[PDB]
Amino acid sequence: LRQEAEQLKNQIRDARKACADATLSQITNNIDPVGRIQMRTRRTLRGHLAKIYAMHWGTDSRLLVSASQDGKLIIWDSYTTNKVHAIPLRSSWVMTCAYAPSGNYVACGGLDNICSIYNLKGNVRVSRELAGHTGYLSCCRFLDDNQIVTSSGDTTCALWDTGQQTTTFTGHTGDVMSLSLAPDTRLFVSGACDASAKLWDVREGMCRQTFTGHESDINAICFFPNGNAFATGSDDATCRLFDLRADQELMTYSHDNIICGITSVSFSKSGRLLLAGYDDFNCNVWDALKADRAGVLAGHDNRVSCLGVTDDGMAVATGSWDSFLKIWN
Amino acid sequence: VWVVGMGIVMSLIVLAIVFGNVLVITAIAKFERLQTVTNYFITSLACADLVMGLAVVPFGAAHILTKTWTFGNFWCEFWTSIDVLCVTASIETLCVIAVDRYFAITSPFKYQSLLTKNKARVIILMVWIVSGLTSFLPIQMHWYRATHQEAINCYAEETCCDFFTNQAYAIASSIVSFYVPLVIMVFVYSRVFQEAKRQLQKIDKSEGRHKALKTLGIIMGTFTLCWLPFFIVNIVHVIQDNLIRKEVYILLNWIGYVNSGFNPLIYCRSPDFRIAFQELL
Amino acid sequence: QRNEEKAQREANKKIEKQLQKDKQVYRATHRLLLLGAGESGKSTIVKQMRATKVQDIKNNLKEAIETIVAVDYILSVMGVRACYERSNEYQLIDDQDLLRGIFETKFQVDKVNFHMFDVGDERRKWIQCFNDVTAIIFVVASSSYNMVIRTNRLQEALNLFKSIWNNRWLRTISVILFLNKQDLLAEKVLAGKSKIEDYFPEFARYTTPEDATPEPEDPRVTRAKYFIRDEFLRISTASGDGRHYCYPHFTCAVDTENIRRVFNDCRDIIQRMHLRQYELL
Amino acid sequence: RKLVEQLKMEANIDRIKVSKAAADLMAYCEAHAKEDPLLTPVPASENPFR
Ligand SMILES: CN[C@@H]1CCc2c(ccc(O)c2O)[C@H]1O
Repeated sequence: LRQEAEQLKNQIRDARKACADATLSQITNNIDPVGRIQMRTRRTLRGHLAKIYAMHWGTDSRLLVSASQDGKLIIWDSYTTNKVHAIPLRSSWVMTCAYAPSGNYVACGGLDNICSIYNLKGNVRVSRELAGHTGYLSCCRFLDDNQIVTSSGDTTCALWDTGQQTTTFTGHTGDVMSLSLAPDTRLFVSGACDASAKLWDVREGMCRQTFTGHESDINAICFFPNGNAFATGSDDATCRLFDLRADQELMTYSHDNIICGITSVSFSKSGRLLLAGYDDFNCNVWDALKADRAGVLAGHDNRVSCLGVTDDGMAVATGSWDSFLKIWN
Repeated sequence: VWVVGMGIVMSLIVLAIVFGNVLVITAIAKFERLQTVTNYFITSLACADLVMGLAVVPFGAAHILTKTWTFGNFWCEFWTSIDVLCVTASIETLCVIAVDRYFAITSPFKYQSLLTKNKARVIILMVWIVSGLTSFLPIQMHWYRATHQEAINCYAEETCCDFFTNQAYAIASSIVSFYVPLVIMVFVYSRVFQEAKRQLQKIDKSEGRHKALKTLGIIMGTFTLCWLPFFIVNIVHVIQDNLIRKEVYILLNWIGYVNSGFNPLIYCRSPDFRIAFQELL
Repeated sequence: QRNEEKAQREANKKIEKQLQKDKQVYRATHRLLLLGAGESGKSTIVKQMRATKVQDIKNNLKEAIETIVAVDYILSVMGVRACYERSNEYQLIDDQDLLRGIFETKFQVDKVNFHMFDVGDERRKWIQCFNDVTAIIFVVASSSYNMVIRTNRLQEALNLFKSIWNNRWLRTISVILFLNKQDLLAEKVLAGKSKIEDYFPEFARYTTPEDATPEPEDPRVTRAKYFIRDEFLRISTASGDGRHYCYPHFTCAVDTENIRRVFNDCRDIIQRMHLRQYELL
Repeated sequence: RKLVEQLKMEANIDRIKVSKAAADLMAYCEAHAKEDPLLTPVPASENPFR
């Protein structure tokens, strides 16, 4: 019964070890460090009536959407600090937000199993609230203007078209808490309450690979801009980078001083800097290749809860547990 | 040599008051999270303390040490105006802080709705405006000028400038500045102490397994010991001119002045304020 | 250009006014979490706070029949007292007779807005989400000791309460504790079928506290309730002091005074939070 | 018991050596570095925020 599964897992571990010719840090020792980086607060967006949970940059670098526990999902203009829209969510709580690559529609999650879709483009009206799940929602994303990928409080992650769940992924021991998409729409990856982080194929609907190098709950998953890697943020202080081709943990980012959790993880336009928010009031910036911190961003008063980087890479926006959302350039 | 040490002591007192008020104002203003509804009153108190410690305390030290006022009569009248305005503003801000605590404790549910940022701004503006009406107008205009034969020459003479008030203005100014706020805060803190004792008794009753005395005691005692003796001797000297000498008046006035620098030590002991002060330095 | 800027400004303004009104109404209301465990009498408190329903009742009866099964005609459709006698081993569920996703309940007690939460998760990752609620209404059934899982149900509730209490994100959140099914607890205690000491060994050495005489009940029942209350209260008391208090309330299904109790206790919680602030407590 | 089948399916995949993946990642990071407004200092005129 389980003996075959144990043997298969042992064989997979042996194969992964056999592919480890050299460590990533071994190659990176020749490269020069990025050096110390000083990050200023270009703007401090404010106005939220309560704590915020997640935010997503727009397809353009200007517009962004912020989601708060107060139910007020307000669209923001980063350049001129203007609240273009204020959409009061039907559900009292939201846990994630998403912005269409077309920019026409805006997605909001929620503690309620129902996922709502707002058609921003006079007055905002909900387009079609999704069917639901058995549990809450964790992260949402837009493959296109017609398909939204949702992560649930149960195992199942789903692709939604019509209020119909075209596919229903499964295989997670716990609850999926975050996901990210590749530059192409073919592949995407997701975390879980358990240490397992998996990669799914949207067309096939089967988890091609599974990475389980962590030891605590995974709270954030970012995707490499190249599309061949993805970074995980665990409940414990360690954040690590996985390579899809190598299918293991290439590098591990951690420090003795940091003991707090990690809430959001995002890369830069070039992928050199891994901007990771922490459960502490600060936000760290790590040199991805060299695994060395290159600055500390501690603007917020409360714990950070979201990060993001514009498609042009002009600036990185961090949203905290406090009402203040600060754009860092 | 006695005057030389007194000058150093006065300079140290003025510097301490200025530094404390500046630190409190910077901590309140720089950090948005630290600023709140009730921190506007502390901001007003710190601003009043800073203005007093930069306007009257150094000028008062210059007057007492040299024993000759170099500035003109109008400038001395303006200086006394600023002094009295600052004192009333500080005491009324203490009273407003006390009544805010009373509203927050005795009526918890109605506290958040009744008081807002606009409400705090308007009440602080009203406090400053009533302080101005009590201080500036009766003293900028010559209502307060003494009708006594004494000090008529002193008011006429440019170099000499000592406070000789009418028998009527002194009592009214004291009542608006200290006595009424004293009664208000004493009653308010008695009510808050009763509520704290009730809560402690309830906690003891529910769970089988002097803190309120210390905080209330220090908060009320500092203010009372600093200001009450001065605001009683100023009335006594009006009632009985032979009872009070000038040196006693000056000493009590400056002991009351030191309360301006003492206030930040009693209204910034919260851990958030300490963290903000550590971060700022 | 200029026109675009003007438009943006006008929209921001329209939003800012609406958002100020929204912040006012949001600060007016309060948030409460209901942590009622599965089949722990949580629905009784909500009912106490306040065709298709007949079909739902019939479905509940069918589910109870299926649970009992887990005569021949009854079994094929899907000794009656035997299941009820052994109802402790297995989990079993159950106008006036009928009464006897996330759910939100809104009610007002003394013209003060209240808002009630109802979620329901072994991981309980959503617990850290509610770090801003006024208080947590955690209900529990004192009769759950007889029911056995696989740790007894009451022990499981104690473990859940301990996990909730010692949480980093809930360091400033109080808990209101309701012990449902007091009459059922008395009925089970009077009968010798289940002994409290048999399940909880510490009850043999336990004795009733001297100053605890709440109701006109045989001594044994009161000793049982006070044991359960002390077992709940010890985990809350030993963890720490300040911004953490448990408020056990012995309640019956019939009693309708709970709505007043939650209001009074939430007022006490806000008052004690303010008292702990300002360094008074 | 489909977990063992899924594990067997995932195991039957070709793996790229870690050295090659690291070299490719370093090459991409070095090639796209000049286009990162965060890695290099943000010019005052170029940056819309400042
Ligand atoms: C130099 N003495 C001045 C004049 C009288 C006076 C003071 C302070 C507060 C008042 O309400 C007063 O009426 C003193 O600072």
